[PDB]
Amino acid sequence: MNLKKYLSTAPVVATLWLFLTAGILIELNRFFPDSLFY
Amino acid sequence: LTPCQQSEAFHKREINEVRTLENRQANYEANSPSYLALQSQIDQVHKRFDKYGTLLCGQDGLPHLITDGDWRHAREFTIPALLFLYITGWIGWVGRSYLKYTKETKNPTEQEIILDVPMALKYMLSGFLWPLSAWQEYRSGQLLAKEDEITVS
Amino acid sequence: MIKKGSLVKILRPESFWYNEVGTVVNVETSKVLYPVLVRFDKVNYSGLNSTNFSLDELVEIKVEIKSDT
Amino acid sequence: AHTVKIYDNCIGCTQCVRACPLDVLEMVPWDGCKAGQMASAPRTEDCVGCKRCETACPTDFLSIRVYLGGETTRSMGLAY
Amino acid sequence: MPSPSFLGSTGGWLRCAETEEKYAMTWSSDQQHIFEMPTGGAAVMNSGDNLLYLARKEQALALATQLRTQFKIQDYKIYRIFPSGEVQYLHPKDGVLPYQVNKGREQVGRVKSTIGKNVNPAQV
Ligand SMILES: CC1=C(/C=C/C(C)=C/C=C/C(C)=C\C=C\C=C(C)\C=C\C=C(C)\C=C\C2=C(C)CCCC2(C)C)C(C)(C)CCC1
Ligand code: SF4
Ligand code: SF4
Repeated sequence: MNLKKYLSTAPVVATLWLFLTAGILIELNRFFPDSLFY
Repeated sequence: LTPCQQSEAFHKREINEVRTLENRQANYEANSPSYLALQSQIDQVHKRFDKYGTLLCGQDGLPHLITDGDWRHAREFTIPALLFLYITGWIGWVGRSYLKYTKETKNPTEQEIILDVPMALKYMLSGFLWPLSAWQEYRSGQLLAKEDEITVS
Repeated sequence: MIKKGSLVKILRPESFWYNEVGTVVNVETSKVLYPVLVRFDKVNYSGLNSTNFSLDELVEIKVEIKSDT
Repeated sequence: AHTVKIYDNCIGCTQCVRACPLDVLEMVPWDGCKAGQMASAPRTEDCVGCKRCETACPTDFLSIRVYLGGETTRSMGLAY
Repeated sequence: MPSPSFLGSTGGWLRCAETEEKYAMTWSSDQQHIFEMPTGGAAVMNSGDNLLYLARKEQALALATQLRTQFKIQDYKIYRIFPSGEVQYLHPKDGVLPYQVNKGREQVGRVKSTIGKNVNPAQV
């Protein structure tokens, strides 16, 4: 119960979302290169 | 300034960079598994040069580009690497703004900035089509503000 | 003369809080120059909540009575 | 030395002489306030101007002003 | 008058203290106690009034503020002038300054707006 309130704090939510944003980019530069088509 | 597939002064940099990497490459035995990955790394190096050659690039080997809006180079500025920043950043910004609209009500304002129910963060996905709807709501923001600002006296 | 608890707009000759919406804490008939204390949500740098204000200040904010459905 | 000027925002909660180090201000009976006190500074010759009353001053814009003026031995707080 | 004894020098035998005005405080001290000077270590407080020398005015008022918090005692501070003029500047009303008094007056008081207007219509 209260563990979700601690999970809903600003630092925990911030680190969780920043982990998502950073991991997506680590996987992006590891998988396909940007195709980019004129 | 000529493109690098015709610029003889760019391919020489590819040869020179691989030459500097080759001395580090040959000191170790290629048959070892911990250094078999260097050939895959130089494969990444090789697979990187061919795409940039298509973009106009400096004769010196320093590959330049275009931001004037020229349709032949919209890929380096205008369309992809630019518009997505605007959308993605503002998809976050207007989502934050919608959260700012729901930042009042009875439950304490400090509680609704920091200790927010996770459901609002899950609703963030609402903004698929920000543009004009966000323009309406920002009009209403300036409107309902009714020029209520600080003194500056 | 207006009843206590009205939504206020600050028009003090010195504090240009251009219509910062707030409510009247209480109304005093003691008749001084800066009597009215109001709940000022914009916590100033001093840190307090309610300060004294003039008789000018607020006139009205609802502006409507019967046409306000 | 320093020039002490009292605004008309006074509530008379005695915050001056409570905060004030060497008692520059002074509470005086007044007929235009809620509590009935007003701050007055007769010993302005001894004022140092440390500006600790503006902290305890309640009003939105402070009620006790002390504009920076000249500096003498009484206003420098030096022991020599 | 019997005064607390203090060691460490520093405060005494200063030429500036001799040529400049000095402050003299006192306190009832109904019981033997031990206190601290605002500029010194620790010293024992004797019975009866105790007269000391102070070189600053803030030093003369902080000690009174510190004494009032201990026990409930009326404080007296007298401020002397350079030659030999001895005037009662602390409690000239003999009523505590934060508390209300009957002897009321106004010194250097401008009753104007709050943004500014520094001109004074009347000094007295
Ligand atoms: C283009 C690109 C991209 C994208 C990216 C992004 C999207 C990013 C972002 C991000 C975000 C979204 C955010 C960020 C941020 C940061 C910050 C936010 C910070 C900071 C700081 C500062 C600088 C400060 C300031 C200030 C304030 C706060 C106020 C007062 C004043 C001062 C100054 C102090 C990708 C990779 C995809 C691809 C390629 C490239
Ligand atoms: S600081 Fe101002 S409001 Fe407070 S007691 Fe002194 S004069 Fe009155
Ligand atoms: S100017 Fe300084 S010493 Fe004088 S009353 Fe204000 S805070 Fe006290």
